[PDB]
Amino acid sequence: IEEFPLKISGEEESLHVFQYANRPRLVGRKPAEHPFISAARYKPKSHLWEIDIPLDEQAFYNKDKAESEWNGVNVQTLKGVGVENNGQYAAFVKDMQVYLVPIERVAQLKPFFKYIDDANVTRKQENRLTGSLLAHKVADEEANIELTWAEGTFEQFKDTIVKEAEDKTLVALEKQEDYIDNL
Amino acid sequence: FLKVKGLVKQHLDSFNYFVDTDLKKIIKANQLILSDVDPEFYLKYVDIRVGKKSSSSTKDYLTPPHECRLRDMTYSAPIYVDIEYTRGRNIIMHKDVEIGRMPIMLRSNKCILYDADESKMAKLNECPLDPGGYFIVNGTEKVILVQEQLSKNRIIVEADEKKGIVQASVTSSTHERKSKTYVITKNGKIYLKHNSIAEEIPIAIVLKACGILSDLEIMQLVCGNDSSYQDIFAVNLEESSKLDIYTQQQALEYIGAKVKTMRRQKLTILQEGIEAIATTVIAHLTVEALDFREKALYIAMMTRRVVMAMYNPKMIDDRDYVGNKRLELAGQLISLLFEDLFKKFNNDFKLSIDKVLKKPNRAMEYDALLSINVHSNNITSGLNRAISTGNWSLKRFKMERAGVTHVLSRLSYISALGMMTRISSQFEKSRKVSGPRALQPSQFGMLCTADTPEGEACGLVKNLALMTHITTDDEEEPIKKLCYVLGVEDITLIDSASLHLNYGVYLNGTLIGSIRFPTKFVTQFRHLRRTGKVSEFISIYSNSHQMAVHIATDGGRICRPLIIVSDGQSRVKDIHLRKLLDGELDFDDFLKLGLVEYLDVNEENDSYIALYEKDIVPSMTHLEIEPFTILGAVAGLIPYPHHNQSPRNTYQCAMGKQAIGAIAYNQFKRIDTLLYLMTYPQQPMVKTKTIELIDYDKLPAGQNATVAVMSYSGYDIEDALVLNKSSIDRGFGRCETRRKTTTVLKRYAN
Amino acid sequence: KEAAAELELLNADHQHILRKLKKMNNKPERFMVFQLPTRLPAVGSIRVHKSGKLSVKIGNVVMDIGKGAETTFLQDVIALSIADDASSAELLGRVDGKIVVTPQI
Amino acid sequence: LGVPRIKEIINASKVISTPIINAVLVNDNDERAARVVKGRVEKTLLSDVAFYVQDVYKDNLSFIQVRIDLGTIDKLQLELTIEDIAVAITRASKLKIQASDVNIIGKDRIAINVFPSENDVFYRMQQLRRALPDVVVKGLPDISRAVINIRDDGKRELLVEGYGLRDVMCTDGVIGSRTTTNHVLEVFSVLGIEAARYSIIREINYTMSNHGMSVDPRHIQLLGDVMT
Amino acid sequence: PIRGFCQRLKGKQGRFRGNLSGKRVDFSGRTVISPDPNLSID
Amino acid sequence: MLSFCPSCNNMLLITSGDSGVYTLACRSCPYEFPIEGIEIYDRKKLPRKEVDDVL
Amino acid sequence: RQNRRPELGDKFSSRHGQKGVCGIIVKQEDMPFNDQGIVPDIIMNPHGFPSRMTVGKMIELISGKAGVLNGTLEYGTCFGGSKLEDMSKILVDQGFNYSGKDMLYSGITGECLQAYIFFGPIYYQKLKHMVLDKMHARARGPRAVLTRQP
Amino acid sequence: VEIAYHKCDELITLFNKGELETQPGCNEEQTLEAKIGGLLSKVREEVGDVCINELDNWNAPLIMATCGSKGSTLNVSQMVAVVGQQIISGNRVPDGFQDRSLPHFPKNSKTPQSKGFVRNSFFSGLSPPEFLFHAISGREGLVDTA
RNA sequence: GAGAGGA
DNA sequence: CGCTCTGCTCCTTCTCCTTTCCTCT
DNA sequence: CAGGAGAAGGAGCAGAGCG
Ligand SMILES: CCC[C@@H](C)[C@H]1CC[C@H]2[C@@H]3[C@H](O)C[C@@H]4C[C@H](O)CC[C@]4(C)[C@H]3C[C@H](O)[C@]12C
Ligand SMILES: CCC[C@@H](C)[C@H]1CC[C@H]2[C@@H]3[C@H](O)C[C@@H]4C[C@H](O)CC[C@]4(C)[C@H]3C[C@H](O)[C@]12C
Ligand SMILES: [Zn+2]
Repeated sequence: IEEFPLKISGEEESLHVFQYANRPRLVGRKPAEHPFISAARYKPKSHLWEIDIPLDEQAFYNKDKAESEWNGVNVQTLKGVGVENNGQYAAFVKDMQVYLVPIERVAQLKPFFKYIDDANVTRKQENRLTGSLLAHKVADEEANIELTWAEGTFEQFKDTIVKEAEDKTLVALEKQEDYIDNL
Repeated sequence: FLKVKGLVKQHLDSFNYFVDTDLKKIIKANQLILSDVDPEFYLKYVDIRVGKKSSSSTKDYLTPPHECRLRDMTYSAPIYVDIEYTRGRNIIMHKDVEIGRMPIMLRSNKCILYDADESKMAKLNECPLDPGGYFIVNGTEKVILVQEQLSKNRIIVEADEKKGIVQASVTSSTHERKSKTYVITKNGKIYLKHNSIAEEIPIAIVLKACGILSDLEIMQLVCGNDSSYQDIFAVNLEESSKLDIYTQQQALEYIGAKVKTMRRQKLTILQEGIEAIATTVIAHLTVEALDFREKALYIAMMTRRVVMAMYNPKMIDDRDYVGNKRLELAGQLISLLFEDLFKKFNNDFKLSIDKVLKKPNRAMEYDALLSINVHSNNITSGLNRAISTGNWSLKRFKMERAGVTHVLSRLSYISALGMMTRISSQFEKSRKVSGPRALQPSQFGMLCTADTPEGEACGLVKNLALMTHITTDDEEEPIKKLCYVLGVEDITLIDSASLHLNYGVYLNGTLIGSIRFPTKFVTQFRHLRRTGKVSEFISIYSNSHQMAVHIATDGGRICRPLIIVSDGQSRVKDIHLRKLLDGELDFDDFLKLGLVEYLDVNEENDSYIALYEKDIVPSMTHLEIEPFTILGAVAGLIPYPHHNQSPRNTYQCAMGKQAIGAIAYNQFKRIDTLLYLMTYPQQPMVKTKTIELIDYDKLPAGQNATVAVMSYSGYDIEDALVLNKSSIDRGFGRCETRRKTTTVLKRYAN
Repeated sequence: KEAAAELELLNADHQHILRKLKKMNNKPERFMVFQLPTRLPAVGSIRVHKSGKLSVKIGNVVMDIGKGAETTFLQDVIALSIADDASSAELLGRVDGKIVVTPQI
Repeated sequence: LGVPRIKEIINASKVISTPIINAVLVNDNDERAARVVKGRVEKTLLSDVAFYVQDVYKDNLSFIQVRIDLGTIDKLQLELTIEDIAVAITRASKLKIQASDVNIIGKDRIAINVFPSENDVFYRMQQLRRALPDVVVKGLPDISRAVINIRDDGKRELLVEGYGLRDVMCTDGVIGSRTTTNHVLEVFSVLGIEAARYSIIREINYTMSNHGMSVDPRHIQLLGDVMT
Repeated sequence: PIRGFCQRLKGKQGRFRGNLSGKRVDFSGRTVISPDPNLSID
Repeated sequence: MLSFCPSCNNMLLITSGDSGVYTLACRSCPYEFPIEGIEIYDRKKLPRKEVDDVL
Repeated sequence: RQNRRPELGDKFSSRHGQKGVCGIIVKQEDMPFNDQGIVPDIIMNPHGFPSRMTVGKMIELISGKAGVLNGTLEYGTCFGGSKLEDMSKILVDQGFNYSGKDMLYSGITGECLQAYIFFGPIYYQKLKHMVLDKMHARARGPRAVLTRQP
Repeated sequence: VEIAYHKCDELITLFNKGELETQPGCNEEQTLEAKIGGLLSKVREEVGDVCINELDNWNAPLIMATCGSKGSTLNVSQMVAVVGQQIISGNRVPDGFQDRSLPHFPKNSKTPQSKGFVRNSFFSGLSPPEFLFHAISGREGLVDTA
C-alpha cells in the first residue's frame, strides 16, 4: 500500500559492469571479499577490458616454474569483451526511493594466458579480409590505452542524485493496450 | 477454412510469396555488376516485376493456359527489370527491359485464372473445378511435388547402440552454405567431425577456441551439477592438457592446423582457424563480432545432449518424428533455381561487357543492352528445361535432385487432386529400415493416415490432410526483442553455474537466455500470439526432459487449426457458429478473436486435446474441430471408413485414383495423351462430408450398381465378379478412351 | 501443479526482494541491476501491495508485474564507469542481486 | 526366429544377434545349485563387488585402493577370494596397460601401486582408475547375461547370452554331454563338423516348425549335407 | 556412364542374368486371368 | 583427481616435481600445493545395488 | 476416340478395397429377382467380407438402399454419418427387411433361394486396367539387334 | 471390458505410486507391459468366446469359419464383439509424443484405450484414436510385406 | 533414359 | 643381457551384393 | 542411399636366439 517510488537519472556517459566468472561469493554469510586490483587496460572501438590482479607469493605461488617457463609473472590477466545489452539498468538506494542508471555495456572477464602466447612467439622466432577476422585485426593492431583505478566514490552518486525529480517526465500519450500493441 | 485456404494452397501460396518477395530479394542481392576497368560503369537493378511492363496499369497479355496446353507452348509471363547504366559523360539513365519469361503456376497471383468466375473460365476453355498449382511447360502439366526433409539448423542426436556410439550432427543450412557439424563420441571421448576439418577434434579444445577457456565453466555448461554426468565428461576434459595446455589463441591455431579448407588468398593458420570457428564450423551461426559466447554455448548444448544420451539412452529424439521434419514447396525450389540462373546470367553478362569494353579506344556505350537480350533466351530456356525434366542441377550448393516435377495425373478428378498435395520422402529406397515407412502417431491431423502408394513406396510417399496449413518464415529479429521484453536475461548475462538451474528458452534452435517461471512465459507468449501481436504460425512449447522453452518461427512446419478451450469450456460459445453460418466471421475473425489457433506437431506435445466437446475435462487446452479431417482428399471417398479394416482403406486410397470417370468440364475440348471417360457417371448414394468439399459429387467416377451379395454361377470364386448382361447393353460401365497423336512438320536447315 | 509452484515462488521472491530493498538502504558500495523492456514506454513507482505483492508503473498507466531475476551467484559482479577517456574506471561497487521486470496482461 | 534366423544359419555368419546357450545342470532340483553355477558363468565385473574405488596419493607415491565387500561375496555365494580377484586383475590387465604388484592391508582392501616422465604418473593412474571397475573378475568375458529358466515337470536349466560354449561345457556344475548353443559355427569349432551338421538341421527345423510351416525334414537334411 | 565389357556382363540385366540364364522366348502370350469352373483341371 | 585451482579454475595435475616429489598444481598458473599426502580421498562410491542370498 | 464395353476380364473396384475382375457376363433371365422383378447388376461373392472385415461396405449398402427408398443421399463419413438404426427404420417402413436382406427367386429354377440375399445399391467404380490393353501374344517378330532376342 | 480396465488402472497406479513384483526376467516397466498385455489378451479372448458361442445357426461368417472357406473365428469376433490389442512390432503402440501416444491422453498415461486398445468392434465403429492405432498396425503389415 | 500405377 | 628380427594377432580401412517383371510416358 | 563381409596393409607386442 505504501508508495515506494523510483526515478531514472541521466545517462552520465556510459558505466560498464564487470562479472568475474572465476571468483565466487563467500560460502559464509558475509560475502564481502574483493581482490586487490590495479593496472586496468581499456580498448575502445573493439570494447576490450584487461584487469590485472596481483597474487600473494606466501601461499601456493610455485616460484620456480613461474620464472623457468614464463617471465616474472605474479598476476593473472583477466580479459573480456564488452557486449552491448539494452534495457540493463543499475539501481541504488539513496532514500526511500530508488535511483536507476543505464548500463549499456556488460563484460564477463575470464583468465587470459598472455605469458603462454609470449613464450610461444619467442620460441617460434628462433584482400578485403572481411568478417569478424577484420574485427580481430583491429583487436591486435592498435589497443591498450592505459587507465587507473579508484576505490570508493561519491561524485557519481551525487551527479546521479542531483536530478531531484526536476523533470518527472510523466507525459505519456499511449495507454496499456497501446504499449502492449507497440512492444 | 477451405474457402479462405483451399486444398491446393501450399503451391499457390508458396509461388505467390516467391514472386512477391524472393524476386526482389535476389535482385537486391545481386544488384551490382562491376569491372576491373572503367570504374564509372555499373548496372543497378532498381526493381523487378513479373508480367508488368513499367506502370502499364494492366497485367501483360498472357497466352491462356489451355491454348498453351494445346499448342505445346509454355505458360509463362515476362520478367521486366529496371536498368541503371552510366555513360562516359557521367549521366545516369533508366530503362525497363524484359530479362526472360518465367513460367506461371496455374491460379496464382500472376495467372489470368486468378479470380475468374464461371464465365472467364468458360471463355478460356478452363475447368472451374480444376485444382491448379501446376505449371504448363512444353504443353505438359508438370507439378512440383512438396519435398519433405529433416529440419535445418536443428540438433538431431541418434544413439547407435550397435557400437556404443552417439552423435550430435546439425545440417546447418544457410542461403549459401550447408554442412553437417557432427559431435561423435569415440573412446568415451566427445569429438567434433566436419567436412572441412581433418579428423576428430577433441571437444575441450574447440570449446576453449570458442571462448569458454576457463576449463571449469566447461564442467558447468556440459554437466551442471549432476555427479553422474561429470565423471562421464571428465574423461575428455584432460585432452586439453594431455597434449599440452591450451589458451584461446593456441586452441584456434590447433583447430586451424588440421583445417582441410583451401585458401584462395594467403591467410595465416591462426587467421584461417578463427574462420573455421567464425563461419566454417556452423554455417547457421555467423559470429561477426569479438565475442563467440553464442556459438560456444551452442556447442556446449550439443555436448550436453550427447552426454545425456551417454548416461542413459532412450533420451534421444526420433528422426521420423513429424515435428522434426519440414516441407519445402514449389516456391522455395523455384527461388533456388532462379537465384542460380540469375547469378550465372549476371556472370555471363559481366564477362561479355568486359570483352566488349576491353578495346582501349572508341569503347562505345550505346546499345550496351544487346547482350542482355541475347542471353535472355538462356535464362528462360534453363528455367523451362529444369522444370520440365525434373533434374534440378545447381552449382552453388553442388546439389543434384531428380524427379522434382511429375506429370500431372489425369485418370479421374480425385487422381488429379491427390497428385497435388502429395509429399515425397527424402529417402531414396529405405530398403529394410522400417522407421520412415511406419505410421507415426505424431502425424494425427497432419498427414492422411490411410493414403499411401501401396507397394515399394508404401510409407515413403504421404499426402496432406484436410485441416493442414504449411507455415512460412514469419520473423526472426522481432521475436528476440519480444522475448527480452518478456523477461529472459540475455545470453551474455548468465553465469555457467546457474545456466542449468532453470529453463533456457531456445529461439529457433539457438540458445537465447534463461528465464525463471517458464509456465508464465509460455502462457504470456501464447496470449500474445492469440491476440494477434505476432504471426499465428510462431509456435512456442515447453520441453521438460531438458528444461527448455522452444520457439519455432521458420516455415515448413505443418500446422492445423484447433478450437481454444478455456477452463472447463470452449470458446466458440455457440453464437460465433451462428455468425459463421450467417456469412460473417470467415475463419479469419475466428483467429483475430482468439477462438481457434494453429498447432504444429511440436506444440501438440504441451497440449491436451479433446476429441469431442462432451469429453472436455477442466484440464484440456484444445478441442478438435472434427475428427474426420485426419483423412486426405482421396480417403474421403470411402463410405464409413471407420468400420473397415485399415488395409482395405489403404487399397481404396490407392485404386481410387485409377477409377475411370468424369475428369473436367472441358474434357471434350482437351487433347491429352490418354484420357479415360465414363459415358454415364453417377453421383454416389452414400456420400461423405469430404466429397462435397472436394466437389466429387459433381465429377464422379462410378455408378450405383444394384449388388446382390451371393455366391452365384461359380465364376466369382476369388474376387471375381458376375456382371449382369442386359445392363451392360443398357449402358453400365460403358467407357471411352481418347489418345492423342502429335506430328511436327519441322523445317530443316536446308 | 506448475502454476501453484510458480505462484508460491513468485510470492517468496516478492517478500525476499522487499527484504533485500529494505536491507540495502545503506549505501556504502552496493548496487542492484534491473532489466527493463526496451523502447522506453512514455517515471513511476515500485508500488508494494498488501500480502507482499510488488508491481511497478511508468508515466503511462502500465503495471509491469514481473519481479525476481535469477538468484545466480558464485560470479563476482561489480560495476564501474568511464569518464571522457581521461583518468577513469572508477569502481562503483558490487551488486547484490538482479531484478527483471515484464509487462503483464 | 523369422527369415533373419534362416538367413543367419544359411549364410553361416560368424556373429549372430542373440546367441543362446542352453546349459543343463547336473543338480537342478534346488535353486541353490542353480545360482552357484550361474555366478561361475556370468561376466561378474569388479564394480558389483568393489563397493567403492578411490585414488590416493602419498608424499612421493600414489596408488588406487578398492575394498572388496565380503558381504556381497557371501550373499552372492561366489567362489572367489581376494587372491582370486587380484590374479584376475593381473591376468585381465591385457586390456589395461600394466599390473605387477598387489597388496592387501586388511578386510580385503586391494591396493594397486603405479610408479614410473612428466604427468605420466597422473594420466596413467587416472586411466587405470577409470578402467579398473570393469575387469571381469569371475566368469567368462564373452557373456552378456545368464538367466535360470524353469522347464516343465519341475526341471530347470540356465540360458546364457554369449559365445562361451566350450567354457560352459568345461565348468563344473553342468553336464557337458547336453549343452547347446544357437550358433552353428561355434558348435562346429568345439564339437566337430558332424555336430555342426546336426545343429544346422535341428535349428532350421525348429525355426520352420515354430512358424507353423510344414517342410519335410529331408529337404533340411539335404541342405545341411550340402553345407557341410 | 561408359558401358565397359564388365558392365555388359555383370549386373541383373547383364548377359549372364538377362541373356544367358533366362531369355525372352517366342510363342508366348500374357493376358489377364478369369475363373471358369466348367473348365476341367489340366 | 577432478579438482580445480582458484584464480585459474583449470584441472589439477599431479607432476613429478623436484627430487621425485608429486606436487599438485595447474599449468598456466602461478599456483602450487605443497603435498600433504592428499589424504583427502577422491573416493568413488560405486552404485552397487541389492543382492539376494540362497546359501 | 474408342468406345469400350465392359468385356469379360475388366477390373471393377467397390470403394472399399474389394477390387475384382468381371468373371462372367450372364443374361438377365439367368439372374435372381425379387418380388418386384429387380435383377442385380453385379453379384459380388460373399466370401470377400469374412476375412477382410469390410463392415463399412455392408453399412454402405444398407444406407444406400434406405436413402434411395427415402429419396435422399445418405452420408457415410468418418466418425459419424447416417446411423444404422435410422436406415433400418426407413428400410422396414417401406416393407423391406430391417437388415437389407431380401428374399430372391432363383432365375434358372424359378424357386425361392433358401437364404435371404443381401440386396441393395453399392457404388461400384470401373478401373482403367482393361483387358483390351493387356492382351499380348507373340509368335515371331522384331528381335533385339545386339543379342538377337525378342 | 470395464473389469479389465479397472484391473489395468489399479495395476498402473500400483506401478506409479508404489512398485509391483517384477517378473524374474524383465524389469519393472517391462513387467507392467507384459501384465497388461496378458490381461487384455485374456479379456479379449473371453469376450470373443462369449460372442462366438452366442452366435446363432446359419450365420454366414460362422459357416465360412466352420467349413474353413474363408476367415476364422477371430475375424468374426473382431467384426462382432471386439478387436482388442493393436500390437505393433511385438508390443503395444509406441510413444509418438513426449511420454504419450496421442495428444488426446494425459501425459505419462499407460492405461488401455490410450496405448493401442480398441474396445469397439468394426460393426460398432472405431473411435479416432482407435482408428489411428489400427491404421498404424495396417501400415506396419503393408510395409512388412514389401 | 527415369515418374508412377500394377499383380 | 639387452638387442634385433620373425611371427602372430589385432585393428583399421578399404570392396560387392539388395525378386518377379510388366506396362505406359 | 544403408547394411554385411571379406582382403590387405600398419602396428604393437611375445618369442627366439645371440655375441
Ligand atoms: C568384440 C567382438 C566379438 C566378436 C567379433 C567375436 C568375439 C568372440 C568370437 C567368437 C569366439 O571366438 C568363439 C567362436 C570361435 C569360432 O571359430 C567362430 C565362432 C565364435 C562364436 C566366435 C565368433 C566371433 O568371432 C566372436 C563372437
Ligand atoms: C582462499 C584460501 C586458500 C585456501 C584455503 C584454498 C585455496 C586453494 C584451495 C585448494 C584448491 O581448491 C585445490 C583443492 C580442491 C579440493 O576440492 C580440496 C583441496 C584443495 C587442495 C583446496 C584446499 C583449500 O580449499 C585451498 C588450499
Ligand atoms: Zn591453475
